[PDB]
Amino acid sequence: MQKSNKINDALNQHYKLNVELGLVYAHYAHVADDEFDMPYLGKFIQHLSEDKLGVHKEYISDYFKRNGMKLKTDVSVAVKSIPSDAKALIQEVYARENEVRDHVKAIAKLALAEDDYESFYFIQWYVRDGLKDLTEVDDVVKLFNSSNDKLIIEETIKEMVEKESEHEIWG
Amino acid sequence: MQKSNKINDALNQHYKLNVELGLVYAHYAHVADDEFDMPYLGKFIQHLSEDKLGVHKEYISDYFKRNGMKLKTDVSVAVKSIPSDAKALIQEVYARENEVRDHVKAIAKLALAEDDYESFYFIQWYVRDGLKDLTEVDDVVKLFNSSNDKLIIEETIKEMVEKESEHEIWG
Amino acid sequence: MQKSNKINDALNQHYKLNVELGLVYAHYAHVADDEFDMPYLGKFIQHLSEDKLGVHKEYISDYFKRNGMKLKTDVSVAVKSIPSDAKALIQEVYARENEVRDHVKAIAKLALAEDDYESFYFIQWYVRDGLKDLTEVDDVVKLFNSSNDKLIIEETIKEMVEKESEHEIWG
Amino acid sequence: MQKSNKINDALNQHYKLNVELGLVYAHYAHVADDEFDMPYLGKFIQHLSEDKLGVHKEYISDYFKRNGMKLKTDVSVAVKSIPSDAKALIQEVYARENEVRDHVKAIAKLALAEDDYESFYFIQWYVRDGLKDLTEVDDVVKLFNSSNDKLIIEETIKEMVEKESEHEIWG
Amino acid sequence: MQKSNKINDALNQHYKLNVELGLVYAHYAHVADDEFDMPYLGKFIQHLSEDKLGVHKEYISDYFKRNGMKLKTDVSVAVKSIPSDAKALIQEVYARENEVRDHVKAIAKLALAEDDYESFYFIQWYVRDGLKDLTEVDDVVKLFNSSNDKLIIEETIKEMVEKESEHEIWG
Amino acid sequence: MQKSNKINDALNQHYKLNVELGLVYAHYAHVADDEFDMPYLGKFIQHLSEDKLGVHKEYISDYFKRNGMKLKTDVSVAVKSIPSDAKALIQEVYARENEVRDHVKAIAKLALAEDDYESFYFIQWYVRDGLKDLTEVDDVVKLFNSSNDKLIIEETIKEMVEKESEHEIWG
Ligand SMILES: [Cl-]
Ligand SMILES: [Cl-]
Ligand SMILES: [Cl-]
Ligand SMILES: [Cl-]
Ligand SMILES: [Cl-]
Ligand SMILES: [Cl-]
Ligand SMILES: [Cl-]
Ligand SMILES: [Cl-]
Ligand SMILES: [Cl-]
Ligand SMILES: [Cl-]
Ligand SMILES: [Cl-]
Ligand SMILES: [Cl-]
Ligand SMILES: [Cl-]
Ligand SMILES: [Cl-]
Ligand SMILES: [Cl-]
Ligand SMILES: [Cl-]
Ligand SMILES: [Cl-]
Ligand SMILES: [Cl-]
Ligand SMILES: [Cl-]
Ligand SMILES: [Cl-]
Ligand SMILES: [Cl-]
Ligand SMILES: [Cl-]
Ligand SMILES: [Cl-]
Ligand SMILES: [Cl-]
Ligand SMILES: [Fe+3]
Ligand SMILES: [Fe+3]
Ligand SMILES: [Fe+3]
Ligand SMILES: [Fe+3]
Ligand SMILES: [Fe+3]
Ligand SMILES: [Fe+3]
Ligand SMILES: [Fe+3]
Ligand SMILES: [Fe+3]
Ligand SMILES: [Fe+3]
Ligand SMILES: [Fe+3]
Ligand SMILES: [Fe+3]
Ligand SMILES: [Fe+3]
Ligand SMILES: [Fe+3]
Ligand SMILES: [Fe+3]
Ligand SMILES: [Fe+3]
Ligand SMILES: [Fe+3]
Ligand SMILES: [Fe+3]
Ligand SMILES: [Fe+3]
Ligand SMILES: [Fe+3]
Ligand SMILES: [Fe+3]
Ligand SMILES: [Fe+3]
Ligand SMILES: [Fe+3]
Ligand SMILES: [Fe+3]
Ligand SMILES: [Fe+3]
Ligand SMILES: [Fe+3]
Ligand SMILES: [Fe+3]
Ligand SMILES: [Fe+3]
Ligand SMILES: [Fe+3]
Ligand SMILES: [Fe+3]
Ligand SMILES: [Fe+3]
Ligand SMILES: [Fe+3]
Ligand SMILES: [Fe+3]
Ligand SMILES: [Fe+3]
Ligand SMILES: [Fe+3]
Ligand SMILES: [Fe+3]
Ligand SMILES: [Fe+3]
Ligand SMILES: [Fe+3]
Ligand SMILES: [Fe+3]
Ligand SMILES: [Fe+3]
Ligand SMILES: [Fe+3]
Ligand SMILES: [Fe+3]
Ligand SMILES: [Fe+3]
Ligand SMILES: [Fe+3]
Ligand SMILES: [Fe+3]
Ligand SMILES: [Fe+3]
Ligand SMILES: [Fe+3]
Ligand SMILES: [Fe+3]
Ligand SMILES: [Fe+3]
Ligand SMILES: [Mg+2]
Ligand SMILES: [Mg+2]
Ligand SMILES: [Mg+2]
Ligand SMILES: [Mg+2]
Ligand SMILES: [Mg+2]
Ligand SMILES: [Mg+2]
Repeated sequence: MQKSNKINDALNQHYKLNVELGLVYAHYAHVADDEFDMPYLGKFIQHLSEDKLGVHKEYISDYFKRNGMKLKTDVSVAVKSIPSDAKALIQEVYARENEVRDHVKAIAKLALAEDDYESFYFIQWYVRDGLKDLTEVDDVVKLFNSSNDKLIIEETIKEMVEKESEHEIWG
Repeated sequence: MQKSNKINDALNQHYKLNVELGLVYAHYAHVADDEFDMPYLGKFIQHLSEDKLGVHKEYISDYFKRNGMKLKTDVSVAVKSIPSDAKALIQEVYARENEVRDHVKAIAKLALAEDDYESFYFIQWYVRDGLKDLTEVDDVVKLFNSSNDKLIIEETIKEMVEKESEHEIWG
Repeated sequence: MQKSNKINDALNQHYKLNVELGLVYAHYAHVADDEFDMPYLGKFIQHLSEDKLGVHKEYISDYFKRNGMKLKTDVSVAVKSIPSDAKALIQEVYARENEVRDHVKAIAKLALAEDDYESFYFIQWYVRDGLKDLTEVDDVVKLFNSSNDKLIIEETIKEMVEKESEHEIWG
Repeated sequence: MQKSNKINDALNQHYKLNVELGLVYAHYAHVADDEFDMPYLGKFIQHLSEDKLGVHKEYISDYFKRNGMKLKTDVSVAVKSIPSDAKALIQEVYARENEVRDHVKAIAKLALAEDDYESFYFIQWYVRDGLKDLTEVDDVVKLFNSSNDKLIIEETIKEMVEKESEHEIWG
Repeated sequence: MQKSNKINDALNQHYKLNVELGLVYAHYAHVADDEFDMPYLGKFIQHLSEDKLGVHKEYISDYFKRNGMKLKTDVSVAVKSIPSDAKALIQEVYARENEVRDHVKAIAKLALAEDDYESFYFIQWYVRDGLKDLTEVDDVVKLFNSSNDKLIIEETIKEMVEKESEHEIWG
Repeated sequence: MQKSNKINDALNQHYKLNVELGLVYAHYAHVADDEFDMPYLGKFIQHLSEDKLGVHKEYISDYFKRNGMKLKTDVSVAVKSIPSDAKALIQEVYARENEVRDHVKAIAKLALAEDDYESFYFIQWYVRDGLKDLTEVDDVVKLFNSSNDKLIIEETIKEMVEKESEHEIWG
């Protein structure tokens, strides 16, 4: 039952991605509120930031504890430009979440190629969450095409953030 | 992350199958009660009808919303003969549920061949449910071989329909 | 007390109409959400779909059980074009509900012509519901002429769908 | 939908392994308490014994009921030597749980090779549980390297056994 | 107060008998449900299986802890034929429980011959339980001579299994 | 009321320090559990990690929103060596917290030199917390000099982490 080095490498990279994404989202949350005057968009993006810096990274470190894989912490990220408006801000968040689905798909494929069924089981959470997170971000992108009034958009985001739930399949 | 057309095709076909099955089961439920004098068999088959026309089809339409796949509605079904008695009615329901397991297996195999891990995750619900639904139908088929008294069979179905649960694995 | 064949025919046709309408509405609900970015319009139309595929058809099958009429299941429906925008989507729903009132009126007239007072009683539910359903759809059509902001319309539909009631006359 | 004989064989073997493991663990639990004066270690190992002789074997027999596979009961186990001390006792439990992960991995691989997606679904429980059980045993092995005082180790095991929970992923 | 070797031998043999009986009953429970279509008979026999593999064996191991007797685990059992129908299945369970009473009687006689009054006290539980268990099995055997309808028998077993009790004498 | 650039610079640097510290502590928490077999030390260090990545950084971003200061995200941290044992791990945490007090003192001094009384008020939280956090870490360092038994130390940390409070002055 020796751990896969390739999976170890791919999951360390995914740990890194979730840390750096979380740090960028925290900046984007500040910017949505501070410069675009959209505090509820900020809260939406802040929750996603805390999601990436929270369970997304912690489940990997916990997995590594269980199977002998080695954790690496190697983090480099700088927010050097900002999208020009709130719509492009959330569209960028959408693009990054779409890349998450792509990275996660590669890990699922690699786990089967390695006959690492514990890792294929483990990554199912991330397969499900890749689509759930994208859907939630997509629900906010839509609003900027449905109204030209920032305060109307903000009121619709407020409900989304303040909604209490889980889809049977997508969580 | 472009959606698979083959999976899109297979899931549209499975949507269609669940609609048409649900419509046939609704007819069979009427017939069990009206012509075979087995109202609890009717209720059992009606619940299955509502299961197929409900979450079985709605989960597919919801999935399509999330990933860009296209929904098609193309439905053609006619109930042109009826099984001759209640035993053969439920045996036909059993045969159709067995085909469901077969169709679902093909989709699972196709998702792996396409490296579509979101679709392989999605279909696990249907893999589990294929066997759960078959088991529930099988539990009713058994009764017709265990007693020659319709009212005794009906009393045993009543309990089954009125039972409040979920197996850890099969749901 | 022999059952009317003409009423049997007209009610089988109305069963068919409610099945096929329900299937079209389920498609329209998907489209409202997925392509027009109006999830609450989708939920409104989904509820109507489940109404047609639910009590509207089940009351007919139950009636047939009581009086010897024969149920037929013969269903053919394909959604081959979509209205171009959300306003035209609900306007189409409105047009189909208006045809429902017309079909139901014919059955009421036929029941009196046949001196089938049980069927005239039975159809009163559908006479009342024809106008109630049209009124509910009409309440949504109005919104697209009252605002050019999709998110404002969506917020008004949300309240309608989330409202807890029954008019003394129209139910 | 004919059942796989190879999977049937592999799951009968896994049934056997869980029975025989459970019987050995019951002996080890007696020994931990009776000869090593570690009643809480005994209770920890007894719970694992009841886990193997309980759901681990019963889920297989239940699965076989659902799909036509044949159950075999063929059990041969004799506890002919005992590890020399409590540390080596739990280390042996650890080694056997590590072999469980290996046997379970083979079944997962075989289910995919057989395109037996119901069996691949079924075995996911055992894939998850292979790592959870190993982790729990590993948590006890650690204690013998962290203290040379048996009563201190016993107090830490007591808390573990008396703890009321489930990881989102590993259960 | 040196422990009796003969009693030690007889109680190790009785431990073995309860393990092997429990394993056979678990197979019989599967068969009652799976092949004879009698799930409540299966549950009845499963409870007996868990009774033998539970307190019946655990009380012996606990006794051995208290008095210096040595536990042996030496288990060999294979289910190589099945009774032909449900009636003969429970009749076989009855025959094995009757042998339990006989084995237990020998231990009681041996304890008095050895002036081992702690062991005579200990075995009183098994003397009482030998007759209680036989009575419970006998109550099920009776049903197959009282009705030729499997579903009627199943309904009577359901009540027995779902009954909440203890006789002042026989427990 | 123009914002101080020097304070803006010093608080951006302190934001960076709290991010990078939080990431290092998350690694140290993994290591305490995984390699040093001290899960409660791990939880202690994980809580500190979440403290630094949480309110410590978020209060700064919130302050910047209120006064026109500019947030910068520029993060570079790599965990390239690990302390050799648990005692040196917490001693390193202690050294880093001591540097926090030093950095915070510089900001307080700078705010007075700039007559930036809003920033002097703001930083009082960090002045208080610098000493509270150090005290909490110091309470754990002490344990490694008070016992040579890892499990005894772990039990004392457990209480600390599971304690429900606030000093009137130090919080
Ligand atoms: Cl840079
Ligand atoms: Cl903007
Ligand atoms: Cl994109
Ligand atoms: Cl690969
Ligand atoms: Cl036809
Ligand atoms: Cl019949
Ligand atoms: Cl079949
Ligand atoms: Cl394929
Ligand atoms: Cl067509
Ligand atoms: Cl539109
Ligand atoms: Cl019209
Ligand atoms: Cl007319
Ligand atoms: Cl041997
Ligand atoms: Cl020892
Ligand atoms: Cl090992
Ligand atoms: Cl294989
Ligand atoms: Cl043999
Ligand atoms: Cl039988
Ligand atoms: Cl006998
Ligand atoms: Cl004797
Ligand atoms: Cl470096
Ligand atoms: Cl250490
Ligand atoms: Cl220092
Ligand atoms: Cl200064
Ligand atoms: Fe604000
Ligand atoms: Fe969330
Ligand atoms: Fe723009
Ligand atoms: Fe997430
Ligand atoms: Fe509002
Ligand atoms: Fe409002
Ligand atoms: Fe509101
Ligand atoms: Fe509100
Ligand atoms: Fe009825
Ligand atoms: Fe159900
Ligand atoms: Fe027949
Ligand atoms: Fe189902
Ligand atoms: Fe009854
Ligand atoms: Fe009864
Ligand atoms: Fe009853
Ligand atoms: Fe009842
Ligand atoms: Fe939605
Ligand atoms: Fe309504
Ligand atoms: Fe238009
Ligand atoms: Fe209606
Ligand atoms: Fe409003
Ligand atoms: Fe509102
Ligand atoms: Fe409101
Ligand atoms: Fe409201
Ligand atoms: Fe004890
Ligand atoms: Fe457990
Ligand atoms: Fe040793
Ligand atoms: Fe387990
Ligand atoms: Fe202590
Ligand atoms: Fe204690
Ligand atoms: Fe305690
Ligand atoms: Fe306690
Ligand atoms: Fe069953
Ligand atoms: Fe009992
Ligand atoms: Fe016989
Ligand atoms: Fe007993
Ligand atoms: Fe009865
Ligand atoms: Fe009854
Ligand atoms: Fe009853
Ligand atoms: Fe009852
Ligand atoms: Fe742990
Ligand atoms: Fe704290
Ligand atoms: Fe040292
Ligand atoms: Fe702090
Ligand atoms: Fe304590
Ligand atoms: Fe203590
Ligand atoms: Fe305590
Ligand atoms: Fe305590
Ligand atoms: Mg392969
Ligand atoms: Mg491949
Ligand atoms: Mg007239
Ligand atoms: Mg293949
Ligand atoms: Mg004498
Ligand atoms: Mg001055």
